Parts: sequence; structure tokens; C-alpha cells
Amino acid sequence: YTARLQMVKVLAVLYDGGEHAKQVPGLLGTTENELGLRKWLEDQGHTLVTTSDKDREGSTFDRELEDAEIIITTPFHPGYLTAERLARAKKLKLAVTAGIGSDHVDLDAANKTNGGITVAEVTGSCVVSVAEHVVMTILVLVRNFVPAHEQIEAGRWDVAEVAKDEYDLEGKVVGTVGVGRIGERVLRRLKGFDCKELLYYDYQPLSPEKEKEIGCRRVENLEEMLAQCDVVTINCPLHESTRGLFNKDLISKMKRGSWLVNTARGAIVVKEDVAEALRTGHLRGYGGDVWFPQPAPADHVLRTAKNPFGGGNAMVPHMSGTSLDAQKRYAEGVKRILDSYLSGRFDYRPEDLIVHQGKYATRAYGQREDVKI
Amino acid sequence: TARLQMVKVLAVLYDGGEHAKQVPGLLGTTENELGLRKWLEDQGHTLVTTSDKDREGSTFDRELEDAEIIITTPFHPGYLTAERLARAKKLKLAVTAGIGSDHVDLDAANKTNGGITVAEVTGSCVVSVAEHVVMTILVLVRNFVPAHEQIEAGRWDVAEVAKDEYDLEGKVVGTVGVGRIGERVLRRLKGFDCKELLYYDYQPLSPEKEKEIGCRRVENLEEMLAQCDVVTINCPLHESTRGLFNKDLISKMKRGSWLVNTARGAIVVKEDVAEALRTGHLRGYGGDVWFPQPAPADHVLRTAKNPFGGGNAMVPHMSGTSLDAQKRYAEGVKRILDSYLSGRFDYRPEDLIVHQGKYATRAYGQR
Ligand SMILES: NC(=O)C1=CN([C@@H]2O[C@H](COP(=O)(O)OP(=O)(O)OC[C@H]3O[C@@H](n4cnc5c(N)ncnc54)[C@H](O)[C@@H]3O)[C@@H](O)[C@H]2O)C=CC1
Ligand SMILES: NC(=O)C1=CN([C@@H]2O[C@H](COP(=O)(O)OP(=O)(O)OC[C@H]3O[C@@H](n4cnc5c(N)ncnc54)[C@H](O)[C@@H]3O)[C@@H](O)[C@H]2O)C=CC1
Repeated sequence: YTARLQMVKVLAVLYDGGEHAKQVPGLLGTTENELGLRKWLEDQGHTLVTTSDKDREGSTFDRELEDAEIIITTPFHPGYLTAERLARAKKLKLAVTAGIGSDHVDLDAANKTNGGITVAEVTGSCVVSVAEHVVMTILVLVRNFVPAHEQIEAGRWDVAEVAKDEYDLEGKVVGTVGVGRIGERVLRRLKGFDCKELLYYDYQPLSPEKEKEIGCRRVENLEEMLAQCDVVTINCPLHESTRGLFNKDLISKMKRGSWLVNTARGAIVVKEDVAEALRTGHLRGYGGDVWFPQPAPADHVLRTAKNPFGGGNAMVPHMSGTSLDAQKRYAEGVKRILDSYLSGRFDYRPEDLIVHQGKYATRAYGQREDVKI
Repeated sequence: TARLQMVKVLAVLYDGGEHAKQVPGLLGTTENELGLRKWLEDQGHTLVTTSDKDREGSTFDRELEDAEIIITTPFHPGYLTAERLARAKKLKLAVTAGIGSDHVDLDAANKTNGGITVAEVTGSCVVSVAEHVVMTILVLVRNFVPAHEQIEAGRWDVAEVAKDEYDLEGKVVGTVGVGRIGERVLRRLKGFDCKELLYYDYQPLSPEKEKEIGCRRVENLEEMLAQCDVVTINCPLHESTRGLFNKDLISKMKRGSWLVNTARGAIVVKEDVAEALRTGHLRGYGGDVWFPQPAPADHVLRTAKNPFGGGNAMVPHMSGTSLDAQKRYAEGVKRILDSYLSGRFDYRPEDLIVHQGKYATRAYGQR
């Protein structure tokens, strides 16, 4: 016997589904459907407050976080837990990410907050979804789909106009920054396309057995990998050493006319340096689903920046990790993490923990001293 | 062997305009002529190239009357109708710069000038297309197009586009045709962990390839359609595939399924695809092929949508004319021309569609 925790205040910050969340009940991660948690929490005597109002001065988020014991966020509409907000979150013990990537929490501040809060996410819930979105985005860019589709819809016909930037993925070199759950799954899906080579850069390598099974090669230096690739995909977390990593200087190490894909986090790239590299034709293409901040401001430059030929943009809202198949998995995973806390067992899956008991509980947010697994 | 002399070659290709000068790799254009001009002229042959192929009294219609070799390309097809073949008094060889020779009336070709040779560059485009299929499948399944439009219009609503966003993992994909393209489609889908990979073809894969790829042969086309989330069409256009994907056959697909067609436009009935999208029987349709080509400016599949404003991943006929493919089919056309002009007639058998008055392929129907 362990005594369950009692009358726990849960705050969820999710995106509004409006009428969509009634047309399609599969939109679990919405303010309407509340990850299917409400009855489950209420039957135990806990309380749930859900909001999408998270950015403005005096937001519902800012009011409710002051006495929430558990805060659920979602990367697709992230309640930013800044040092200022954590300092006001007097009751906070557990911050759960409905999805993957907890960089919208100040993790260093979380470690110094209320004796060190637990920051957990649903590891593996979104990873296939994102890896497929990567391969899709790589092909969309390489085969110059977007301007071709626009030509059709506008009632025009000019095959040369869009074939002149159309390549095959076969015989191209593809590198991944990060070979964790997503980066390894990207390479697994690119195996069948007979790329000239599959490269990776990561301070946590694949086993030799997995390198030969997939057919990929570890590059020890990031700039040396960029110089060899036709395609680069970013699949690492956002932490101090990856914030603004893809600046003008690093992008200039990519090949002229290369393709860049970023489904990881917006703030890993410098948005003005991506736009200038596309506009001068150093990049042929940029695409992905992640932005900083989110929601992306209406005038964000990567909404509309193009290569010199009028193509090269394959951006979408932050959706790959919130496909209807991913939402079923991270909704179930959030309930599992909540049960670990509310039971008083604190029997978390170790791979779900980002920070815990005042220390980083992961090796994936930078190379660290003081990592306790 | 005595070489043939002073041969009149006619090429019907697409115009590259300024594009074919920005990008010299656009070989399959009227500007760059597949890199053939000097090669032909140094042998004493002549080349006439045009993109003018549709109107009454077109350059094509004038020049085909005494052309001995006609080069066409599927991306801008000189239609060799029975009427035109009847006037092509000197025609001996029709070469397709790419793959798919259905723009030639092959039955008429067999009865023309003692049976003309119709050859194409087998294998030149097949990876290109297979990549384009998987791309199109992901674009539809993941609801990319309206999501990209939302971003470019300065809007932000994740639910609006996530409500029709699925993963390809755990879906059933079926190919109509498991030849060079359909087999390469399944080889690219293997790493996505689909629930099952199916095929329908009267020429099966070997057991060893079924086990290696991890796919299953379905004996009946309608029974395969009933089991699939996604359907891709990878067969040639011939009498038994023309209008195959009509309302009755599409109604055997699952409600909310996705249909890809990189094969040939005329294999689908365009009004029946548009109606199935309109009512939500299909979630999506996409591909690069149309009938006729150029696609009329009002073709219904330019603008047909699902009930949510998505589900259209159409492009012009480009997948087989990627810059990597053009290098391969340009080299292949030169090889086929050398077989004829040398007087050896030593064609690769797999390049032959009709020859010596007979079909030379099993892939244009069971004969
Ligand atoms: N677009 C979307 O919806 C989603 C995006 N994400 C993002 O993807 C990131 C990675 O996800 P997973 O692969 O599941 O996590 P993971 O923890 O399994 O793998 C990440 C890898 O990145 C490596 N890494 C860290 N810093 C790096 C550096 N400077 N250079 C190279 N590699 C570095 C780590 O060592 C680790 O092997 C997430 O942290 C999140 O930011 C994940 C899921 C949803
Ligand atoms: N979008 C593009 O740029 C391109 C499109 N294509 C088209 O795709 C077609 C196929 O290309 P490949 O795979 O290289 O040809 P292939 O000849 O290697 O294979 C075609 C397969 O279709 C099968 N087939 C014929 N009728 C069928 C039916 N009713 N049902 C099921 N399967 C049937 C054949 O038995 C054969 O196995 C070409 O004939 C051409 O129309 C190919 C290249 C370029």
C-alpha cells in the first residue's frame, strides 16, 4: 500500500479545436476533448482547468499556474514556463508535455523550483509521425512539388518551369543532426530510396549493429557532415548549445543548392539567416512544421520566403507530432505519467523524464556533468 | 553492316523557353534536343524539332508525313493517332523519350508501313516515379497541401489541418501493377511499417521478392481495393485500363481513402474522381498525369477538393522528367537511335512495345 495524492489541481494548456474538435473526436489534444482526462481525474477527486489562453499579460494560464500542482502543456500550442512564471507556480510539482520536446519549460529554472519539479514527456509517442513528415518534406523539396502544385491550381501548364529544379532523392547524400528516436527512424525510411549515403552527427552514436542494419555512417564533426550533404535534417532537442545553431555561418557550410528540413524546433535555426540563404539561392529549399514562438506570428518571414525561382518553401503549422494517430498515443501516455504521480508511486518510465529531483534525467539536452538517470 | 543514310528524324518535345538556358540539364526540350543534334548531323541525318503538336495544320502534322524516325516524350505527347500514322508514309521507328507509349495508337502502328517499331527507354524514369508516388501518398495522408496554404496565407490553426492528418504507419497500401515502378514503390514503403503492402498484377512478383519486400498478391482488383487505405496506380494505359477507375470501381475503395495516379490520366474517369472527392468518399487524389496533355486549363482535377478544402496533390506531368531521369532517357534514346541507324536493329528487347507487326511486351494487357 502507498497512499494516493488527494484533491490535486491539474491545469492543461491545449489548442482550441473549435468546430473541428466536434467534426473529428480524434482531436484529443484540444481544449474541447482535454486528452480524455476529465472524468478520469474528477472520479479520483482531482480538478481540471483547461485553457488555450496562454500568451497575453493576465492570460488564464498566468492566473491558473500560481496554484496548479500539475501543469500539462503541448508543444503544438506551448504554455511557456519561463523562470518568471515558475517563480509564481507555488504549488507546481509535475510539468507533463502532451507530446515530445520540453524546451518550452525553462528546465534550469525547473531544477531550482519547489525543490526541483519533475518535467516529463511521452517519449516515443510522436517519433514515427515526425520521421514520416521529414521524409515527406525532403521529397516535397527535392522534387519541387509546391510550385508545381500551385501552377496546376492556377490553371497554367509549363513542365520545364518546374522540372528545372526537380531532382530525384536517389543518389543524394542525406545527413541528420541527431540520431535518436526520430533521426534513426528517418534513416530507416530513407533506406529504401538508395541515397548515395546516409550520414549522422550525434554525441550519442548508433550501435555498430544498427549502423550496418540501416546502412549509415557517423560523421564526427557537424561542419564536415554539412559540407558533404545534399539534404540536411535537424532532429535534435532545443537546448542552450542548439539554440541558434543553424545561423548564417553554419548554413554557409551546407552545399550551394542544398535542402534543409527542420521538424525539431524553430529556435534551432536563425529564421532571418534561413530566409537570406533561401533568397540568394544558397538553399534550394527549407521546410518543416516548427516555429519560434508558437503560434507563429502572422508576419513570420518563413511563412513566405522563397528561393530565386519562386519555390523552396514547404512550411506547415506545428502539426506533425499531433497527427490523429500520434494524439491517441500521447493522450494515453499523459494519463500513464499522471497515474505515476497521483498514485504516490512516482514510478515514471525513466525515458519519459527530462528533469527530476533537481537534476537533468536525460543525456539528450546537451553533454552534461550532473546527469542522474 | 551498312549504316542507314540521310535519315529524317522528327522530335516532338516541350519548350523550355528561358528555363532551358538557366538549367542546361533540361535535355528533353526543343532547345537542347536530348543532346542529339550534332551526333545526328555528323552522320548526315537531319533533325526537325517542334513543340507545336495539337492544332489543325501543326508543325507535327506537316513534318510527320516524311519523317523516318519520330521521337515523342510523354510529358508533351505528339499523339500518333491512326489518322496521323496513315499519313506518316516514311515512318519506321517511333521512340518515346521516357516511358509509356500509349500516346501512339499501337494497334494502328502494327498495321502501318509493314509494322513500325515503337520503342521506349525502359527503366529510365522508374525510380523517379516511385519516389513521386511515396511523396504524393505522404502529402495526402499527412494533409500537407492545405496546411502549407494556411501558413502562406498568414493564418495559424493546428486543429483545422490536424483533423485530417494521419500517419502512414499502420495503413494498408495497394499497387495496381507491380512492374518496375510498382515494385520500387513497395521497396520505398517497406521502411514506413504499413499494416500491409498489397499488389494486383497478372504478372506476379517472385516468391523471393514477396518475402524480401514483405508484400502480398491479391488475386481480385476489387477485393484489393476494399482492404486498402491507400491505392496507387502503376500500370500502363491500354484498352483494358482505359477508364478502369470509374465511379463503380472507385466505390469499392474504402470511404476516406487516398488515390494516387502517376501512371496515365486516362486510367481514371476524371469526373468520377472529382465526385468521389466532393462527397468525401475519397479523402485525396494526387499524381502528375492527365488526359490529354497539356491538361486543359479548366480540367476538373486542377481544382477538385475534399469537403474540408484539401485532398488535391496534382502537379503537371513532371515526375519522369526530373533532371536525373532526363540524363538517363536522353542516353537511352541515343542508344535506340544507334540500333536503328547502324542497320543492326539490335534493340534491348525490354525497350520494345511493338515490333515487326506484333506486340513485343506482356505489360500492355494479357495477349
Ligand atoms: N515536430 C514535432 O511535432 C516534434 C518534434 N520533436 C522534436 O524532436 C526532438 C528529438 O526527438 P527524439 O528523436 O524523439 O528525441 P531523442 O531524445 O531520442 O533523440 C534526440 C537526439 O539528439 C541528440 N542531440 C542532442 N544535441 C545534439 C547536437 N547538438 N547535435 C546532434 N545531436 C544532438 C541527442 O544526443 C539524441 O540522440 C525533440 O526533442 C523535439 O524537440 C519531437 C516530436 C514532435
Ligand atoms: N508519371 C510519369 O512520368 C511516368 C509514368 N509511367 C507510367 O507507368 C507505367 C508503368 O511503368 P513501369 O512500372 O516502368 O512498367 P512495367 O512494364 O515494368 O510494369 C507495368 C506493370 O503493369 C502491369 N499491368 C498491366 N495491366 C494491368 C492491370 N490491368 N492491372 C494490374 N497491373 C497491370 C503489367 O503486367 C506490368 O507488370 C508506364 O507504362 C507508364 O504509363 C512510367 C514512367 C514515367
